[PDB]
Amino acid sequence: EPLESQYQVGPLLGSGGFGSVYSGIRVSDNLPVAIKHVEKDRISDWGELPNGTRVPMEVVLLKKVSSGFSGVIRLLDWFERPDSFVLILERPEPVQDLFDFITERGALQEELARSFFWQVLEAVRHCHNCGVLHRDIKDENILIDLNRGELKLIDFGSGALLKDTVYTDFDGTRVYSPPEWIRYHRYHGRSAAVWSLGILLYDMVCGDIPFEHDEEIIRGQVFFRQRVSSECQHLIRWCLALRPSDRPTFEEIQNHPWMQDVLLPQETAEIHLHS
Ligand SMILES: C[C@H]1CN(c2ccncc2NC(=O)c2ccc(F)c(-c3c(F)cccc3F)n2)C[C@@H](N)[C@@H]1O
Repeated sequence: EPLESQYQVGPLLGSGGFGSVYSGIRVSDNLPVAIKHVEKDRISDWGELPNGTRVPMEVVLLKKVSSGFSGVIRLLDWFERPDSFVLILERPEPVQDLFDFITERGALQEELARSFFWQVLEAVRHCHNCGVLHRDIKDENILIDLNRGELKLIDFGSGALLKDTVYTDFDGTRVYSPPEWIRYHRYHGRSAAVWSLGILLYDMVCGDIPFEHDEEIIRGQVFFRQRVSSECQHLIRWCLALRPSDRPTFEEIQNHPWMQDVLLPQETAEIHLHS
């Protein structure tokens, strides 16, 4: 029933502002897992389970979206400790985050970016449909199940319940944050998500993010350092509209002509990954 009984701990996979994440194995069936530790002091956002249990928001959010859809990393279990929480997540194998994948490969071919970006959109739509706002969409928070060509969202530790009124708090990644946050410390959920998705898509097809400093975010002028089709450039600049209400809805993104004829995930692994 206790934690270090149920799970054999492997090596540290990474650590940072989000806590420390370890490789692990469930002792019962040898299922691969990832084990995330977060100190209570560094959790600012605390939700409630139906049954009134105080927990990090992250646990609330992952329970809200943890089902059969494989586009979000599944929370398998969690534990409170006197000074920390521990989360057990599913772990694909082999696996690589999108940041490392892009660092290795450089700018992605458009066919590949289309497939990946499409899966990210399906995953984010599912979160929103379940009342969950991720608030830190970026290559480091997206993982690739290399054998299946399937992407998964991870790290809901900066997320929130989706609402229709203004957010005035933010602790996600600043270079993916929209100009209205930089200037006014205010944003609305969906349109801020769409801006981060513009940053991500640019990142995929150029191999780096378009803006580094506040003043570039605010100016919002996009320069393409690699050859990118006119239709892709158009979608990117739409997502990155300075006025939030000028940005496309998710439906508009998925109906964009650059988004048509997406590869299936398995086709994507065969053409682009196993190779
Ligand atoms: C090591 C990963 C940890 N990661 C996270 C940051 C904040 N919260 C959670 C995570 N990771 C996970 O929740 C998770 C769940 C299942 C996984 F399979 C992985 C994972 C892994 F187990 C190996 C390589 C990468 C992964 F994302 N991470 C950031 C990635 N930039 C890094 O890479």
